[PDB]
This record gives sequence, C-alpha cells and structure tokens, in this order.
Amino acid sequence: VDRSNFKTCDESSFCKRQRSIRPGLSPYRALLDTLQLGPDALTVHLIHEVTKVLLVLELQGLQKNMTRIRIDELEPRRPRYRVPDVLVADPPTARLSVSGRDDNSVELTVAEGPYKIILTAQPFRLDLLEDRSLLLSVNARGLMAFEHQRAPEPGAWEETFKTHSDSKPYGPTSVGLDFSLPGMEHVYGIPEHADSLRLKVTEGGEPYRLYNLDVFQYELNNPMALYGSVPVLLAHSFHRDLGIFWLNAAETWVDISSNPQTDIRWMSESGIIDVFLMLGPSVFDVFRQYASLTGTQALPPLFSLGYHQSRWNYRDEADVLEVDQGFDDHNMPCDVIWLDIEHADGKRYFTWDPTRFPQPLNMLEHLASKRRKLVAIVDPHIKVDSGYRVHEELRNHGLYVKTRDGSDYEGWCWPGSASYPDFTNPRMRAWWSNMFSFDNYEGSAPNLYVWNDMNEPSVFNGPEVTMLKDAVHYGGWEHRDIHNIYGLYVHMATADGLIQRSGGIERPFVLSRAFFSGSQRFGAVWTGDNTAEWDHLKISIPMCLSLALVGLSFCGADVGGFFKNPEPELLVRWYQMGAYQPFFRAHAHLDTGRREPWLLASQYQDAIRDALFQRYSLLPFWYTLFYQAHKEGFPVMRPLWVQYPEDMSTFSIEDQFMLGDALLIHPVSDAGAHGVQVYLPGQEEVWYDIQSYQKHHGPQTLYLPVTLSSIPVFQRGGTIVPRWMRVRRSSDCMKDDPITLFVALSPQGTAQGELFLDDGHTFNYQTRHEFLLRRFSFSGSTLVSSSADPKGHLETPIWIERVVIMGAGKPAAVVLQTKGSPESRLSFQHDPETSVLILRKPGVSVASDWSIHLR
Amino acid sequence: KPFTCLDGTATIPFDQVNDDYCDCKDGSDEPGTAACPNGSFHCTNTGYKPLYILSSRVNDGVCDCCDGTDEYNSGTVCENTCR
Ligand SMILES: *[C@@H]1O[C@H](CO)[C@@H](O[C@@H]2O[C@H](CO)[C@@H](O[C@@H]3O[C@H](CO)[C@@H](O)[C@H](O[C@H]4O[C@H](CO)[C@@H](O)[C@H](O)[C@@H]4O)[C@@H]3O)[C@H](O)[C@H]2NC(C)=O)[C@H](O)[C@H]1NC(C)=O
Ligand SMILES: [Ca+2]
Ligand SMILES: [Ca+2]
Repeated sequence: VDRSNFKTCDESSFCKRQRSIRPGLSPYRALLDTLQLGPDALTVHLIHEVTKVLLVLELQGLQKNMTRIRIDELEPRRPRYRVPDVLVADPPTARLSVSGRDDNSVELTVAEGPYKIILTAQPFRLDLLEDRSLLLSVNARGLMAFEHQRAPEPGAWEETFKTHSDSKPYGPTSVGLDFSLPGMEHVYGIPEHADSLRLKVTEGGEPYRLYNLDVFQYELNNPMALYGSVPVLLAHSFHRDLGIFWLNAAETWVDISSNPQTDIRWMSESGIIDVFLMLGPSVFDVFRQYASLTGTQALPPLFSLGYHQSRWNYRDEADVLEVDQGFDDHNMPCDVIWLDIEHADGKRYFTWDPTRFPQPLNMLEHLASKRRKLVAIVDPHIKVDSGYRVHEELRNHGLYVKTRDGSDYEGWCWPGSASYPDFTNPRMRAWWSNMFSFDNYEGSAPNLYVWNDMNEPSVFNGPEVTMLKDAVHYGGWEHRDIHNIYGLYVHMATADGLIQRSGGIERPFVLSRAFFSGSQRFGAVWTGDNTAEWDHLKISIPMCLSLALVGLSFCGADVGGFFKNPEPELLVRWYQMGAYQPFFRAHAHLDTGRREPWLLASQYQDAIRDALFQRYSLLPFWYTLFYQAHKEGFPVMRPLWVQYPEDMSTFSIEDQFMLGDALLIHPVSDAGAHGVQVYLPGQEEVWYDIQSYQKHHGPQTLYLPVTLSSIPVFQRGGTIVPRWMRVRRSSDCMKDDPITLFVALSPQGTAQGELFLDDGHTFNYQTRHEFLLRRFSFSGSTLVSSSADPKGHLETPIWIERVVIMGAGKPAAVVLQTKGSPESRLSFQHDPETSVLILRKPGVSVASDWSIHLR
Repeated sequence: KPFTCLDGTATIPFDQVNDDYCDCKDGSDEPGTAACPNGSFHCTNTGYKPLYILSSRVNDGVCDCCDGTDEYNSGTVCENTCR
C-alpha cells in the first residue's frame, strides 16, 4: 500500500472532530415532559445543554429480543439520509410499558418481560437489562455527538485531500454514539479489514474504518478500510452473545476500548443514528436476529460451489477451450471458466473483442456440451464513447452520477474516460437488469454468469481512488451519504438481471467486490486483490470468518494469490485451503505466469487433484450447509467459539475453522511444514481423522504429521456427512448420483445429519416445493432416514450406495427395512484396527424412509 | 461359477458384475458402469479406432465415445460422429 493515498482519522475532519470528544458528562438530556408512548415506539425529545439543539429519540422494543434506537433532529433544515433497501421488512415491534418512573428516570418493560430498558434523563443514558442482568449501556461515556445542520473549525466546511476539494455544501453533520458491554472482552465483525478475527483495541492507534475503497497491494494486520463494509459487531463471552448493527451508509469509524468490559464507539459522516441491539442470548439467536433484519444468504446454484478457474486474462476462444480440455485431459474437475476485462471490446462492457471472441455463443455451446459454465466480467463504469450504445443510452436518459454543476461525472478507469451509472436510482437498476436479457446482451446464453468488480466505485483519478464526496445522486443525496451501498446496488441489479432473463426461473450467480449489510441476498463476495505470499494464505481464514459472522457466508480469497507468482508448494497449500472455503476460485494478475494446475510437476498436480476431488465429493454437504444458511441465517464457515461458546481457549482461534457442526479444518499454511498443532475441543467429544479414521478425544492439542497432499480435516462424533464418491468432471455431471453417508459415532453411539437436494439451479424448491430435506439419525444399533420437511417432494434417481460408520464394532448381520419392500440383508466389511464398518449397496432411494439395523 | 477380480482381490457372484457398485480394487467388476473410481469403459467405435475412457465418464451426460455408447441412461442422446 501507498498509505498517503488514504485518509487516517486525523485527515478526515469529521473523524478528528468526533474522536476529540473524550469521556465525560454528556451535554445531552431527555426532556421527560415530551415523552410519548405508543404500542410500537416511545418518543422523547433530547436537548444539547449548550447549543439548545433539539433531537428526537425513537426507542423501540422489537420481537426476537432486539431494540431499535433512532435519533434525528427535531426540526432539520433538510432531511437526513435513512438507509433504504437493506432492511427486508419493517421489523415486528414489542410493546414498551412504564414499570417505574421518577423525575430523572423511566423504567420500561418489553412485552411481559424479562427485558427492560432504563432511560435516564440527565445525562441522557439508556441501559438494557434482562431481569437484573445489565447487558449494555448507551452513552455511558458521554460520547454521543450529533452535529446539527448549520446554514449552508479547519475542514468543517470546504476540505481538500491531496488535490481534491470537497465543496461540502452542508458543512459538519456527523453523528456518533458509544456502547458499553459489561462482561465482554472479545468482539468481532465490522469487515472488511485484512486483520485478526478477534478485533483489536484501537485506543493507541487508528479506529477501524468502514468505507468501500480499492486499495492497491493491500497489506496485512491493519485497520485500513478495504472493498466492503458491514457495520455489524458481535460480542462473545462465556455467558452471552450480543450484536450491534449500526445502519448507516456513510463513512464510518469504529473505536474499540477495554477496561471486564469493552466499549464501542461508532462515528459516521452523515445520516441519522439508527442502531439495532441484538440481545441474543446465544450466538445463534444473534444470527437469527440479524437475518430477520437484512435477510439470509441466497441459495447458490450448485455449480457455483464447484471449482472456478480464472485469470486476467484467457487470450481468446481457443485458449478457453484449451483450458477446458486441459481439466479433462488431466482428470481435474472444474465447473466454471472466467473471462476478465480483456474479453470485451476495449473494456466496453456487454461487448466481445471481435478478433479474440468472434463467436461467443459457439464458445458457450462447447462449454455446455462439457456441462460447464462461463463467467464474464461486467463493471459499473461505462466508457465515454459516442459509438458505444450503453453510454449513449445512459447519457440520453440522464442515468449517470452527476457533479454539483449538473454535468455527468467523468473519471478515469479501465476504458480510460468513463462515467458512473447512478445505481441508487431504481430506474437505473431496472435498465441494468434489462441489459442482461438475451436480446440485449448479444452473445450471452443461460450458462453465462457475471462478475461485478470495481463497484466501490473505483475511480483511478479520484480522492482515495473513489468518487468525489460532493457528487450528486438520485433524490439530491450526496455521494458521502450513500457511498457504502453503491456496490450492493450494482450486485442487486446484476442478480435481478440474471433472474429476469430466464423468466424468473433460474437462480443467479454474481460475484461482487464491494458489499454492505444485505449483500448476502445477491450472491458471493471475495477478499479482492491479495498477494501470492504465505501470510495472505493465512489471513483468508479470519477475513472469511469475519464475513461469515455478519451474514456473508459465500466468501473466498483468490487461490494462489492475485499479485505475484506463488512457488508450487504455496499453490498446492492454497488449493487445499480454498477447497475448504465457500467460494473457490483460482485467479491471477495480468503480469503473472500461467498457473493452470496441470502446468506443475506431477507431485503438485496430484496433491491439487486430491484437493479438488475432496471438494467435489463434499458438494452434498456444502449444498446442505448453504440451504441451512438460506433458511436460518447460520454461517457456513464458522469460528470454533460458535460451536464451543464456553471454551475460552477458542475465542481468538483463526488458523482453524469449522464447516457446520461436522468438520474441523486446520489447513497447512507454512512452507516446509512437517506437522500442525490441531486444537480438538469438547469435553466428552470425539473427533475422527477423515483420512486415517483414527479417533481422538477432546479437549486436546494434537500434533499431526503432514505431507504435501495432507489436508488436516476431522469429523466430529455425533454427525453424518453425505458425499458423492463418484467424482466426475463438473457438478452437473454428479448432481443425480448416489450418496455415501459417513456416520461418525459419538461416545454414546449416536449421530445425526441432514441432506438437502433439488434440481441444482432453479427456484422450484420455493415455487413448487420440489426438493428433499432428509434427516439421518443413528442410535442404539439402527440408522434411520426420515423427512426433515414433509412439504418437499422430488422425483430423483439418487440412491444410497454405501454407509461408512466410524466407531462401530463388527455386527453379525445388517438388515435394511423400507416401506414398499421386503426386508433386505446387506454385505459388509469391517476393519478391527480402526472400528470402521462399510455397508455395501443399501440400494434405497434417497426420497424414501428406511432403517438399517446392525445385529 | 463366480467372477474373480482381474487383480485377485475378491471373488463375487456374477450378479455383482455391472451391478453399479464397486467390488474390485482394479474396477474390473464394473466395465459398463460409472461405479469404480479407476475403471475404464471401452468405446467399440465399430468401423473406426476403439478408445477407452474413464469410468466416471459413463453416463455423465457428455458424449465421450464417437459411437455414443458411453451415454446409455443419462438423458443425453449422443449421435455417431466416428465418420
Ligand atoms: C430471547 O431471550 C430469552 C431470554 O434470554 C431466551 O430464552 C432463554 O434461552 C436460554 C437458552 O439460551 C434458556 O437457558 C436455559 O435455562 C434452563 C433453565 O431454565 C437450563 O436448563 C439450560 O441449561 C443448558 O445450557 C447450559 C449452558 O447454557 C448447560 O450448562 C446445561 O447443561 C444445559 O444444557 C439453559 O441455561 C433460558 O431459560 C431462556 N429464558 C427464558 C426466560 O425463557 C430466548 O431463547 C430468546 N429468543 C430468541 C428468539 O432469541
Ligand atoms: Ca459390482
Ligand atoms: Ca460420457
């Protein structure tokens, strides 16, 4: 990084003004004579004792253990921004009742208890309790600051950064508030930062910054703002989980301090104070709470969970077809091949280079014959060219972002001079969606999906490589008001384009660089332009875990690193790490050497093929975890503390993670490693090494030996993992194949697991209830398949070809019972050394109820 | 009467030959299906050069043999392109 291109808190006038306020007696007080209580909210006026500015507090109890606090000016010169399109519904409220009242305080009960809110009038404070347990305080350190709008102080008004002058017509309008979390020492979230999963105290340095920015050659372990911003913070202790969602789309700085107690301060450039307090008590309760507000992860089409091969750039159609054929000649599975910016006509999006891609439909038909897909890049910057139809239409319809003088903003990006469509305008989004029809996007087909890059937006000659603060958007809002949702709107409009081009039948696949709260509803995200170095391989875990905690489950990092050339050992370890992360794509910068996996020496090719085969065989498990994310809002990739909340030794772990509740992964992430230290948690828990079947009792730190082909993965006792053991060239080839169930017995001789199946790519699971959700359960010598959702029916040829039971003794006989058939006897194999029992060919449909009895 | 794997690893009845479950470590009991991870399917390609393909390419929905015999129960109907 060139740090001089990005503002520190002292270089952002509003951050410097807010941060200069230190703990003390707040000048704000509530005027209790103005208190009004209704069934949905409590409202009361607040006054600043010195300036006499009046604000309005709207306090609400909400269903599912949440509280909403909104503060705005009582009589503003002009309305303040309130974030649209992020919340999926108007949250259901819970009634507040006055249970206590004096001259300086009001005690409110939420519904019939146990939650209570204490409003103190002077100084203004809110305390949130469950019975007699204080959960959180608001304005405890008196850091609330609401800069009222003055008539349209260094840098309070006009402000320059480098050569860029922000005219700042509305002057200082920042808002900020502090929260106290007694009993909390560990906080997480607020992505995107290339930093530790457990957030650091910011007292002696910079606050964490949330401002979507394109940071060239970003560095590690620092609080600089990266490409996306999710203003959600989680707090974990042995006793409880809490969440804070600060709904503001302006540049935001977050200060974290410790005392046991953690204090959090949010400071935003503009808008209102709008904050949701998610009171848990469990971390799963917090996930459900946040999902009720911003929605859940969109169910990926199955192919998007396979392996993606990309680079900047494949040369032409012949290169794409040679890469396709390379995977098949080297028996390596791959679902998608990607086309970066050189596929277009001079970076005019929605076009094709006429020499390199003259016949895109023919290229797409060949990929379709191999049951593969293609992804093409489409960025939100439009070349200024009178011969380019997209530019002419957007210019003619006034759909570009404007400068204050009313002219269309022009900046520098990949096509040279370019304009920026105003994605905050709902008509611009409708136009964009419609551009993805097969009639408008000539050369596209149903196996062509999309990648949105540079959607911060990236502006090469702009301040901090983004758009001017005082550019003007739909409704007269300034760029400063909306910045962090610009990328989300690009992502949303593209996803809607792919749904609509199919007549609403096909599920979309869109990868986005920039994001905000709610982006989980539109597709995948990735950690941007990382580097081919061991420390960047390591940091992919805390970065994708920080995203998973705040709802963005479909995350990944570029396999091999984007910048520079990885050594073969690093490329192998990166394939192994990526094979166990939700979004799995190899990508590389323009000046790097080619790194298709068959270009390496045989030892490296073989370790990469092994990692690809592991991933493809686990697709039924991955698909089921994503279905659970889509239905419940639970993360796919999880920190160990989510599964072991009372194990304080797991609270900062970031070199290991879990997939659901069933697999624990510790990828090798150091050159020349001959072993790894694996922490296997759980009192009375057992773990099975999935390669050797060796059983290990928790809690312990195991030193596991490793070779180049090793991927340290353990299955938790008590779980059933489904796999497709017949690895084929792509997921479409496999999606109707038989399943093998891997049953890992707990010390009590029990196990359970689910399996979701559908057609792999449409909305039929929701519009026609065409799916299966099975529950597999093992207890007392019997394995049973039953329906976990009887509404789902699916005609499928999928059958159970095998059952592998770890921790089982040798039976004398194995009997299968299924409705509509006579009783069956199965053959079996048993290894007495490992206590692994293999049941041969059950032969039963996955859609049927059945039971297998041992002895 | 039984079948012995070409590698000598097991002896199974003929009913476990092409039964869509892998019983031989060499894949020799499943020459006609996709059940074995290391098996091979023979493209007879009558009137042209014969080819062997991976067993994972039998009924994968992709036309691998020029005679189309690898796709017999997948839904993909392959045309004869041997010439
Ligand atoms: C909204 O908030 C309410 C209130 O917090 C919440 O209900 C509570 O859920 C917790 C579970 O998270 C309940 O706690 C249990 O209490 C019983 C006794 O009443 C205990 O037996 C339970 O013990 C288990 O867990 C312990 C560790 O936590 C283990 O040590 C033990 O061995 C057991 O396995 C557990 O403590 C609590 O009773 C309720 N409280 C009320 C008032 O209902 C509710 O779930 C939240 N709702 C939503 C939608 O978020
Ligand atoms: Ca067989
Ligand atoms: Ca085939």
